[PDB]
Amino acid sequence: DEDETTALVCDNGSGLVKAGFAGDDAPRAVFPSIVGRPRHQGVMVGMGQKDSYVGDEAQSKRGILTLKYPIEHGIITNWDDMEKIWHHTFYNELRVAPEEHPTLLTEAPLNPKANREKMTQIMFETFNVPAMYVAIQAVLSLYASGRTTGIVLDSGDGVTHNVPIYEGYALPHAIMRLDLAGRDLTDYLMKILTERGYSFVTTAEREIVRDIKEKLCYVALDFENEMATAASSSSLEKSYELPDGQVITIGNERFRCPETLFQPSFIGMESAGIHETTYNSIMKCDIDIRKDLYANNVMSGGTTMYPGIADRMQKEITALAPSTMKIKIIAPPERKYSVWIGGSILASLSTFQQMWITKQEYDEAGPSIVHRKCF
Amino acid sequence: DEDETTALVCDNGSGLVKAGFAGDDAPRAVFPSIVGRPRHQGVMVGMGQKDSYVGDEAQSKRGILTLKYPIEHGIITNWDDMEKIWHHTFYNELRVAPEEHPTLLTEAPLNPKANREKMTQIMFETFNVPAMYVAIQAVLSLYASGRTTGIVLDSGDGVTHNVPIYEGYALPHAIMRLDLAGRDLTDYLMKILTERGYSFVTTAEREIVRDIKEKLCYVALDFENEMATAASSSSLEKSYELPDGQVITIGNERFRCPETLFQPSFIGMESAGIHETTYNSIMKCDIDIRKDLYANNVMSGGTTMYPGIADRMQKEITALAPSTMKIKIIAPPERKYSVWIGGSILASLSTFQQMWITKQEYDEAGPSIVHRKCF
Amino acid sequence: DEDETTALVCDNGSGLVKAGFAGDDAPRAVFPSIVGRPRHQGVMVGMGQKDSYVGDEAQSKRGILTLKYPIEHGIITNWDDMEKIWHHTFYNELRVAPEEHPTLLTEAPLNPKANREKMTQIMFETFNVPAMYVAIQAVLSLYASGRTTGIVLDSGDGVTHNVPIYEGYALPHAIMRLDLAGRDLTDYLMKILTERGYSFVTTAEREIVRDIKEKLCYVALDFENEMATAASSSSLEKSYELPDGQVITIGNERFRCPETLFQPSFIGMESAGIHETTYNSIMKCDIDIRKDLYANNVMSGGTTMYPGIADRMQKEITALAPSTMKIKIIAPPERKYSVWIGGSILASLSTFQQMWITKQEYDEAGPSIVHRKCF
Amino acid sequence: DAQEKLELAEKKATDAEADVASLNRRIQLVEEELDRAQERLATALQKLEEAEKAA
Ligand SMILES: Nc1ncnc2c1ncn2[C@@H]1O[C@H](COP(=O)(O)OP(=O)(O)O)[C@@H](O)[C@H]1O
Ligand SMILES: Nc1ncnc2c1ncn2[C@@H]1O[C@H](COP(=O)(O)OP(=O)(O)O)[C@@H](O)[C@H]1O
Ligand SMILES: Nc1ncnc2c1ncn2[C@@H]1O[C@H](COP(=O)(O)OP(=O)(O)O)[C@@H](O)[C@H]1O
Repeated sequence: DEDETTALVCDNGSGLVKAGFAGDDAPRAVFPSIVGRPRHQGVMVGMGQKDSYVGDEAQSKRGILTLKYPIEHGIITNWDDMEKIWHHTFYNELRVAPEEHPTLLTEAPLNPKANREKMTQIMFETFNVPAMYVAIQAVLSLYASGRTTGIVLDSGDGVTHNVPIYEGYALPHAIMRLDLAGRDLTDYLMKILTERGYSFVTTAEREIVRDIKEKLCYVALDFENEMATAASSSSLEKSYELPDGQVITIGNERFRCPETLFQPSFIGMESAGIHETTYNSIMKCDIDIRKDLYANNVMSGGTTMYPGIADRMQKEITALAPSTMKIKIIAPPERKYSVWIGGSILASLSTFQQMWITKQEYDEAGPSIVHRKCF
Repeated sequence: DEDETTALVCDNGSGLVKAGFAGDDAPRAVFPSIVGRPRHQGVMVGMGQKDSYVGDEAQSKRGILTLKYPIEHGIITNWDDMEKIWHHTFYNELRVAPEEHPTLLTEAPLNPKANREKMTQIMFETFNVPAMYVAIQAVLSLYASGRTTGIVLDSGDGVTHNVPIYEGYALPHAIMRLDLAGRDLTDYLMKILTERGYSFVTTAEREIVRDIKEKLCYVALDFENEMATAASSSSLEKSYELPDGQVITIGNERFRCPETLFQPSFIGMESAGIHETTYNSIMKCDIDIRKDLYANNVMSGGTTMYPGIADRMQKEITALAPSTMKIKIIAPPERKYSVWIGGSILASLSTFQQMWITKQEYDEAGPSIVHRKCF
Repeated sequence: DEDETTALVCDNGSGLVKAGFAGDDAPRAVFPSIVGRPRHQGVMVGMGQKDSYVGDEAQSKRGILTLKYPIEHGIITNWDDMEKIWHHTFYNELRVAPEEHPTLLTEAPLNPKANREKMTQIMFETFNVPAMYVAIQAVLSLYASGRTTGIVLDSGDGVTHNVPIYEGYALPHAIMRLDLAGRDLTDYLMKILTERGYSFVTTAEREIVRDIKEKLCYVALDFENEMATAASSSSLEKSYELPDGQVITIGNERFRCPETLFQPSFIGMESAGIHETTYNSIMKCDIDIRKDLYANNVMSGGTTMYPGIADRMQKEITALAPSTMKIKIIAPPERKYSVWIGGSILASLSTFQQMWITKQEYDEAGPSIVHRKCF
Repeated sequence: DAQEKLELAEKKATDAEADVASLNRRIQLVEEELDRAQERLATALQKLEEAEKAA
């Protein structure tokens, strides 16, 4: 339905896919990274029932479906399901497809090599894209934030990367890969809500919990004070209506789940916590770099939407950082949608038009070309 | 359990602690420089379980422990964990109580002063050792190798000190200290194994990668040609059995890891490599010294056990060195254990019996005495 | 912006380049003698970013650059980097094209011939300067300091030249060129700051140590008594602010480094120190010269900017000198700038206009003409 | 509209705050240069006392 001869952009994780076309400042639509399948045998005639559901179809019908997510902590392994997700995304809902447009897909800086190779290959071989470019989420996070310099706290669905860039250059030894993201926070909340008498086991139930979390949970500027009160009084509880007519209230659990980011030990993870990983991405860089990264701590990805996270992360780093120097967190409304936006910026910059793999070079070289042309 | 009041020698690196008694040709036991602590909540009652595990205990029970190293880049910062390691090392496994034996410890000449001062203080005040002596790795390496003259390039776990000695004399203006060591080579390997689909981020995983490195990696005498085929075919891969039944193979990662010794830029360090630092330590010595140091290039420390390292280092110096001069590398099987062996040699030399600090002088002066009596 | 074809004047060392116009009393701009190069891989695009940075550009962007200088111990070995430094110096900060202005460059009296020859060639062939004149740094120091007679003690970044002049004439047999300089002091200080626990091994760190030295260090008059208290109490320590907000305190290191000038053995140099070396230049001169040189020891260059240096040198020289004789040191505020200033003076004097190599004589003879026309 | 006015007011606050901070940086840079000018003045005056004393 679109007639603008621009690039297309998609951010694909273990939870959601943000997508639209390059040159704008927002995705046109956001789809779940889901291929749904019926988990029941139909009995009655005229009950519909699809063999497969894609994206929002899978999420909307989830009460009777098993929901599969193709991306594992940042890597696409089920490329067949991503092809279905991308077809729906582009052809059915965004109303624009790669066949007539160059396409940019994103990944984390240390994401296994197979991910960028398959993203490049599927757009060229199943979507017939005229050109490709696999982007680094850290690059996109700073473009969308108005920075060339800063720490990218790309807290996604399956992984948080924690990666510094200075004057447009990578500082890779200072990357603190962390196995804690929005999907793990959802799983933890399912377990602590089970402790409150509301067990959540199935994937439809996981989606209910993700909705509860996104609307009711927060990290808190001061965890211990919120905890002591919330664990002692109903005045700190918040109600949510479950899609069966039950009402669930959440007290200190409302923040204990989100707290996992600062205390990963809550889910059995071996990690110093998001504020120390942020601190180390700054501290492991050279001393004439450190000061600029402290002043430019940039949030991207989701989980950045928890109340108290932009104020808390600044508090936790300034408390570890030396005095006089100003420590600042950048946390715009483009929060969680900023990687897509950065993709739009990179794809459309004139300074990037020589970075695209055309369907010339690709056909002669094959998918290994991504390591010659992208990064 | 010993029948003579010989000195004890304990080589406390940032990696492992080699220890035994003076006068021998090997440590009697090797312990990791580790104190381990549980990162899980106990479930069962009456299970024993320690608050902390020491040395080989820390590795034996590591499945649920986070393992910390008290020594960072060669310097002790956690003296409490050092005391635990030493007590275990000396009293439980080596069976030598320091109270009845003088003790020799080892360190780089540019290792910050707190290291030699704190080690001296602990052996005199918590172990009641009758005497102490903190020895220098360059001295210890030349004794172990049968030399009085040469360059000691200790490519150990912590920091590389690169120190030239001629006719038993230090040539300190020619010391090139490099912030590159075996621990960083391991970290590089973990990131590139992540690129191949094997993500190792927790302690058990880190200790495993170190073991994989030790058995599978090699330097290559031509990085680019070796990579051209390692990156193209399985014929240059080597397998390793992971503790859980899974397997891993390593391709160009097998040599890219040790390559950081020749290319420190791989981990973000501003350096041309261990062969340039070796070259400069020879070159910065007087002109009548240079010829003897070229012919006596001594490899020491661990990582000297990567296949091809002894030969590549001779090639790299020969390529920088003037013609006519003979360039030669010394690389005995007493590699990685050379600092401990040098300690054994030195502690027992008649020429060294006047170098010991007794526990008289120690109390009159305090631990700062190490800077006047040892080095 | 000038209303006359005044000569351009530049004083180019291994440290910094001071530049301006003849007839002024200070340089118009000072640059480090540095061309910087990025040591990191660019990740973002449309970031600007140069292949190389020059002078202050190299310093401002130093957090990610390796910084190299073209001048070693007083001689330019990398003319390409000096060409870039001069182009920037002349066209961007001095706002002048040398094509319309004659240029005065400087070198030490015993500096290898290639320096003055290459400098002459580049200014005539790449800048098309109408004339050239390579000055004696000692001459320039004497004019700026108000003397015709004395020992020029430049003690610069490269070398200490120690050159006696009487009635405006060289006494070359008595020049004690010494390989003891400001760049060795920077190296020594970082080794002793390493002893204190602060590692300085990268370029940014090296330049920071240079800045620490310049602001915190001194020689004083009595090393042993100063050390007796500096080594015993924090009351003689001074804090230096590192760029990331952290601090380093420096104690007896504050003077142990500067002490190298009186004790060169601290950096492995076979020398009696600057006070004895100054004395020897006087002693190698005739007795009817010596009386005027003793009374006129004159400081120039740099490192002569250490507190207590003019007063300690007078004490140390008078202690070697014959009795009755008056020993005095001239140490003007025109310190560190006096060689450049002398360049401005020599160029503005009418007594110097016949000394220029014209761009006629130059092309007929070639750059070797400098050895017939300058000194 | 409340939300756009809010994004604009929040932006105004963000930019105004970016400037509260840029102003505080300039204020501290200038106050620091001022204190330093005053430290250097006190020093210049002390060194003036040394120069007058020298006189
Ligand atoms: N209101 C919110 N509260 C808490 N967490 C959130 C909120 N919004 C987003 N997040 C988390 O972030 C995830 C989506 O963010 P996003 O970074 O765009 O994922 P991706 O990079 O894979 O596209 C969700 O799974 C959710 O767990
Ligand atoms: N075959 C091998 N391959 C690669 N690295 C090795 C090998 N053997 C030892 N090293 C490494 O050398 C380091 C040991 O340092 P070491 O010199 O023994 O310190 P210390 O003298 O105090 O014992 C560890 O990082 C270890 O992994
Ligand atoms: N306060 C100071 N303390 C220590 N060293 C100094 C001080 N001031 C100048 N020097 C040193 O002197 C050198 C600069 O000398 P300079 O004469 O300006 O070089 P050039 O001869 O090329 O003009 C540098 O190494 C600088 O660090």
